[PDB]
Amino acid sequence: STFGYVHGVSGPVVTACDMAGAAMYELVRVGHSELVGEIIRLEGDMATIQVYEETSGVSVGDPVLRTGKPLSVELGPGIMGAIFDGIQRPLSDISSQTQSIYIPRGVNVSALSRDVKWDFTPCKNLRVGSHITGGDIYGIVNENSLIKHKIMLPPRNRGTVTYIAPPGNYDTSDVVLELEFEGIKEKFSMVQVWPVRQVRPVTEKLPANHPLLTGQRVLDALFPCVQGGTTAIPGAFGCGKTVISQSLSKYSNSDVIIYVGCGERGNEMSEVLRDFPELTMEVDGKVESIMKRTALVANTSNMPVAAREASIYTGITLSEYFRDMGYHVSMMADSTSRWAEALREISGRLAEMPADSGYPAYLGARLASFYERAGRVKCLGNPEREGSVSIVGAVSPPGGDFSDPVTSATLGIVQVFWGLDKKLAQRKHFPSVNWLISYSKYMRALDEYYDKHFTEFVPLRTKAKEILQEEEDLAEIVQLVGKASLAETDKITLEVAKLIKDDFLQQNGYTPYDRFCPFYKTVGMLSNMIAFYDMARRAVETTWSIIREHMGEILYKLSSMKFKDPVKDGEAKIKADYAQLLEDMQNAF
Amino acid sequence: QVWPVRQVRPVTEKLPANHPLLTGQRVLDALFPCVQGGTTAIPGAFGCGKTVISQSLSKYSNSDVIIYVGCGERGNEMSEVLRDFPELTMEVDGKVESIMKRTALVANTSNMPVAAREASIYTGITLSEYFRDMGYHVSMMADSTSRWAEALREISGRLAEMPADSGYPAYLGARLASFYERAGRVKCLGNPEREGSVSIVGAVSP
Amino acid sequence: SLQTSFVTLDEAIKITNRRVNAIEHVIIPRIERTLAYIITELDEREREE
Amino acid sequence: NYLSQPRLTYKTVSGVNGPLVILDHVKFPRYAEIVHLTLPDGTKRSGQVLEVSGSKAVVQVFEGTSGIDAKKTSCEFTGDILRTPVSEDMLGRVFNGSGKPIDRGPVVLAEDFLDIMGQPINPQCRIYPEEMIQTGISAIDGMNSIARGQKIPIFSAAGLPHNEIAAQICRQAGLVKENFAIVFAAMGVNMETARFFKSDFEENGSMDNVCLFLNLANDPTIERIITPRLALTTAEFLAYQCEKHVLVILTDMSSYAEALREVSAAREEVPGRRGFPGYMYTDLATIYERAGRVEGRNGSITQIPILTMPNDDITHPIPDLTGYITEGQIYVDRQLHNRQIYPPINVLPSLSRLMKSAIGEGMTRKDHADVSNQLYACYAIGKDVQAMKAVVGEEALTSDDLLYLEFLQKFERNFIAQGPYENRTVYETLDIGWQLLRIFPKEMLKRIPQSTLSEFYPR
Ligand SMILES: Nc1ncnc2c1ncn2[C@@H]1O[C@H](COP(=O)(O)OP(=O)(O)O)[C@@H](O)[C@H]1O
Ligand SMILES: [Mg+2]
Repeated sequence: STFGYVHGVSGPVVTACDMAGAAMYELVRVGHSELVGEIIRLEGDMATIQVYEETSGVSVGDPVLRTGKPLSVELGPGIMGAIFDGIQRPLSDISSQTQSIYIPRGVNVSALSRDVKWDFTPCKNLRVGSHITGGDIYGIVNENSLIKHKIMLPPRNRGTVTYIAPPGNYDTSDVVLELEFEGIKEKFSMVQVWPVRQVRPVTEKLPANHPLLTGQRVLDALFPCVQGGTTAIPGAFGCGKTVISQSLSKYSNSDVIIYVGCGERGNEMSEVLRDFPELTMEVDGKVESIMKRTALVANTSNMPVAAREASIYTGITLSEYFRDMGYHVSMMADSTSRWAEALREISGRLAEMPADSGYPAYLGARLASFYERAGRVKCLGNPEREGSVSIVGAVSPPGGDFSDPVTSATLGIVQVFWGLDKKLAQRKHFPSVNWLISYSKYMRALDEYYDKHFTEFVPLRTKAKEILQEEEDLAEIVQLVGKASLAETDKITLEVAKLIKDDFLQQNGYTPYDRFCPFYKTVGMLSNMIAFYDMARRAVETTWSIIREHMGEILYKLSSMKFKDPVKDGEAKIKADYAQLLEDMQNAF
Repeated sequence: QVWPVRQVRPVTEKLPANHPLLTGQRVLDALFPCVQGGTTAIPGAFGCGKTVISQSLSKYSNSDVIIYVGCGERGNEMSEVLRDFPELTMEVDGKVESIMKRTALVANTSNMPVAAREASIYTGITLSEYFRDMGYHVSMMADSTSRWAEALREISGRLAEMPADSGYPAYLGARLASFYERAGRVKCLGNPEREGSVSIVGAVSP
Repeated sequence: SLQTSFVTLDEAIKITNRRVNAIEHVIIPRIERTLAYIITELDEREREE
Repeated sequence: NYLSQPRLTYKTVSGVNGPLVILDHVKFPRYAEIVHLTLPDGTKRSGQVLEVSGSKAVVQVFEGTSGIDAKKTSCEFTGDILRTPVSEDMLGRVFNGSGKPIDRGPVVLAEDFLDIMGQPINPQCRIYPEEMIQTGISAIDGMNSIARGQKIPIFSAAGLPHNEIAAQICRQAGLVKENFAIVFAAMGVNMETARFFKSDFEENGSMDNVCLFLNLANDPTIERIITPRLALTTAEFLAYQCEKHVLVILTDMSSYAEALREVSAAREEVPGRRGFPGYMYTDLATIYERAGRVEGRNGSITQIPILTMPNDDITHPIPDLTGYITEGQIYVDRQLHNRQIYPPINVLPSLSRLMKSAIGEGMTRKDHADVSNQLYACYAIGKDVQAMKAVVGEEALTSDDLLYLEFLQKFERNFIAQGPYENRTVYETLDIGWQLLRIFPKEMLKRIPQSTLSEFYPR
């Protein structure tokens, strides 16, 4: 058979009859308006289908058109700069086609439009008659100035080439490759369809070593993240959340940036959809938009709840598709707490047993099966490239408490936790990344790369963290006892800790010279702030009062190192060399 | 003789309990004393010592015969019993004899099937009531009665019975009442006119 | 006059500093882990229902 | 002896909801039977029969029902229960969660086929563990000493270094003064957790006897049920049928029971506390009580299962039910991890029930049973005193309790804190323990009688 009939609708669920050769978790199209559903139980000849849209006006006898596929994404050119929802309907194309301000709920508009033509080029030694396996880079499509959309083979099939396309412009419906297998030659276009719940196959997993240069100084030095890693941040109303998200898109070492807004809000989603197309990227040449390497999954709370459950899996599948080309993908999911509310709605719909505070039994399993899709990993194929997927997943716990069935399940899986604080945003301490509760499990991996590339860095981090923990312990006794009873070796730690909290940790994102400091500057300012701290140890154990008044120009040199403008690149290292020896003069005095 | 385990043994008439059960512990004998023919419950979490009260009672009480029902217990804790019991001798008539000659074990460990936890409780209390009728003063230690309750929950879950508070069936408190009420100091049936007693000391694992 | 006011103040500010910390360490954490027990025991009745 | 009838193949599925497939018109179905599902695209899935009623048989596939058709799928009934191929060459290799090789290797040649559920040991022929394992850690060997054949879990949480102290007790496991075959079940672990255990066993050269079973988080949750079952029936083979001392490491046992809750909630079974099934105590005890040693054999099996308690709660259904089956636990804490102690082992909720038979004159020496109770008592009083100086003041305590302050800062830094590769002997541990009791007077050590105070306290 090819159609089924409805035989009854009792809410979101449609128990469709005449469905004998249908599979589980397969997508159908219910009714005359073709409402998208999902087969969820299959009782012999009848299948019950939960429908993603509003079942209203559905008759008994309406055609249930089965697709034979599960919830899958269309992967191909036309995906950078596009805006989808959780089930991948192009929201920018659906407003031009219909000229309306709503989503008409009967719209099967394709995710990649078949009208735009793309310049395809073959793989140039991919001859006719050559054997090819799944994951091989088959062609290259110049989608933008930045993104070379490498057409690949799907990992399911395999064969020998019988026809390749000549280099030119083609649609996403044109036949580009024919492959001969034992039985029948298969042909397919530039677009491949892959299910969102199924992890992309890959050759072998690799440990992550290269760090993510986020650009912020507290993130790149104290609590570093690697490309191929898992990060979590608190998702509160205002601490630094949109600031860290836009700095990750603007000034990271990552080739594409996807952003999954997952069931967010009414007007917080429109803040993202208006500000991201007007951001700017600093390429070697002239300034370009950030939207040439960006793909958004925009999903509000008004949208279907089974699209908000699938918005996380839609994003990570787009993350794994651009991973397979050889790029370094970084994924920002905001937030994973609103996604877990969608799991509680689907489980509450099917009357599933509530395991932990309402949330179903498989909450910790779906979170484990999502963060494990991120990693630096060698892709399938013969050209032998390497890619990565980083995941920064926001967590929005109730009341800012970190004891929650979603929060505690997240912090047991993620390795980096940049703890953004509300009270630090009250004092305008920007960025608001707290350093007491934050951590990073990615130090050892990083420790390899920092002895091939920076060398004198690690011990610098260890003592700088030793200063900040000893500062908080000392600051308790300042109000109880007083600063006049404190020892001479301790009070020099307190002033340099205040020097770290203003020069190193505080970083103004609007002050031009501070938008994207690269690395040596980060090793630069800390090499002078702790050598000053180490030289002050023997200078005290040889008077703290005479050094504080006489170093007021030398301390002003340390308090002004953050103004090394980007017209000063090699010169900044020379000023870092000369400002150190001015400290070396005044040590003997 | 063959006697069904779910049937209470007939007997002439029940008697009030007058003589105490000397466990050997000081807090047990002084503040919260037990009689022979009484019912005792030992709740407590893991690592509190619910078997050290059970082993010191089976070694050093005043009871003629001792039975020990391991109901959902550990496998090593019944092997612990049959090691140091044949070497611990006690003196009754000026002669020394090990306490394994008055001990009988009903071992159903937690690895063993769950429906036998119901059968191991009724097996013991039938052996406890059997040596009651000879005129001996029997003391029974059930460990644990909470595993018998977890057995009744798992059986009634298969029959789709409706549950009482926290999963357990509605007849849970009737099974426990029909087991603790088989204890007591009581004049046995028969012409030589002897008297016996059954003490039940049941560990609970909340 | 300042001597006898000084010596009776710190022996009356020690008894206030203990009454604050006895609230902060003994009374407030005892109520808060009682309130955590109310929440999980009420969630366990909702699964039974 | 051997099943020689050809297996039947049914295309007669009648219902599929959740992980359960309902097959109709089966002729004499069998409980706990293993089956093989052939999908309409050709991928093969295995499954156990969890309920049979007349002609109907309810199976559950291990890899999930995503894509199982009604007209085109074909299930083939293997006529026996789930038996794994076990061998002596099933050692030195790494396997997945289900049954299959990982390191580009062959399938095992199957010296015999053992049922993965096993069968319980008769308590009459099960000998009590007596000899002590020296693990090289003072918090383990000194206060909560384990025996060879003892089940003892590591009670941990998320983020604490439980994997680091798991690899430490594997390198340093030895008898108190012919190696331990380690079988390792990795369940629901991260990739960096599996790479840590792989690169540690391939570092110390012990990988000629490691039986590592890895089951990552991307692998399905129903295969986590049979993962300790296969990891313990090879350890049963190596110890009771091949005469070899086996150390079994189960991690994470929280990932076992969270996977056990998903299958129970899908079968609509009766829940216990926090949604976990009522038979969770039995299912935890059918993989815990498969340990110890038997009388006629010279091999043994000891179990150290690692589990992370949710939200640091020891009254959660995971560490409570494993505390009722096992023989004492090891409690790695969080508040001692912030102070950069490498084993953050709070010894107060730690216990070893078989430690008493493993200490003494013939086992280590005379003062082991006595210094461990005194180090426990001075740590218990001094920690309650620590909750008094934080609420009243650091100066207004009893003069004896300032020595309890000086004991605790020397206990947590010198006794338990030893480093990732330092392996102290048991005689080194009691010598360090007497140094910390030296700061107390002779008559405040109440739990030690006056006899052995004379031989050890003046030194
Ligand atoms: N009277 C005692 N003297 C010394 N130690 C004891 C005593 N009673 C109990 N213990 C200790 O308590 C531990 C737990 O005993 P156990 O009976 O197993 O508690 P539970 O059965 O409730 O789990 C024992 O291993 C032992 O070390
Ligand atoms: Mg016990």
